[PDB]
Formats: sequence, structure tokens, C-alpha cells
Amino acid sequence: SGAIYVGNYRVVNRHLATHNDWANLVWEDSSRDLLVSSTTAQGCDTIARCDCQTGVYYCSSRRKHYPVSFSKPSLIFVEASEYYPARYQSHLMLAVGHSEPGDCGGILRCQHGVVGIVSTGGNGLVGFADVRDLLWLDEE
Ligand SMILES: COc1ccccc1CC(=O)N1CCO[C@@H](C(N)=O)C1
Ligand SMILES: [Zn+2]
Repeated sequence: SGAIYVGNYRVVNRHLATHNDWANLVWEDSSRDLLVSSTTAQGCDTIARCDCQTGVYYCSSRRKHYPVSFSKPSLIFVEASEYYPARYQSHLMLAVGHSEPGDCGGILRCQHGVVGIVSTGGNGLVGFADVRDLLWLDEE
């Protein structure tokens, strides 16, 4: 589990969104596994606006943050899971690292701020849903 709290937005994996998230919906995209809902309180996270390919992510199944090198956001075939059939997920970045299903939501960050959240995994890989192109998270 896990979310990004920036401004009056909450960014979560679409497959982990709650009824309150759907009832206060700002934007959602199944092909990216992302959903954004509105919040009453202002958050403290800031979004990275860069093309870094190195950063650090939180892994809840190890209670640890790991440094990683990750690929640029792209269209990748992801195997079937409990939440989606096997399909192409867009804006996904891959790294070598530990991830279990419940690790979804962990933040990936670089020197500039939050880059994305854990979305996929398996066999020593971890995939992150990028948020650096969502410029509207910084305003309104
Ligand atoms: C954290 O992912 C792991 C890790 C190890 C093994 C399996 C998973 C589960 C997984 O790949 N999912 C969860 C549901 O959403 C899927 C998606 N975003 O397409 C991806
Ligand atoms: Zn950066």
C-alpha cells in the first residue's frame, strides 16, 4: 500500500483505490494503474520534473529503501495478476529489485522529488508507474 500526497491530491495505484477515492475522483487511467483523488488537507510530497534514471524506492516487504537504476517510462507487457489480465501497461519503468504484490504504493524518488510508485513486480524486478509527466499535480 501507499500514496503520494501533493497539494490537495492523493495519488494511488488504481487497483488499490478505496470507495472514498472513487467518490472524490480527479483522474484515473487503467493503462497506467493510476488514480488521483482530492484531499481536504494539503500534502508534503513534491513531484520530480526531470529525466533521472537513478533513485531510491521503499519496499514494505523488506522495511527498507533501496537505491536503483530504472528504465525510461515505456509500454511494457505485464503478466496477469489478481487485478489485471496480461496486458501492456504504459508509462512504466523497470528496475532490478525485490517486490511482492503488497509493495504497490511504495515511493520511488530522486534528488528532485517523487518520481512514481511501485506498480508491478516479480522474479527480482520491480516496476514503477511514472508521475513526472502529470504537470497538473503541481497546481489548481
Ligand atoms: C508488486 O507487484 C508484484 C510483485 C511480485 C509479484 C507480483 C506482483 C503483482 C503485480 O505485478 N501487480 C499487482 C496488481 O497490479 C498489476 C499491474 N499494475 O499490472 C501488477
Ligand atoms: Zn530527478
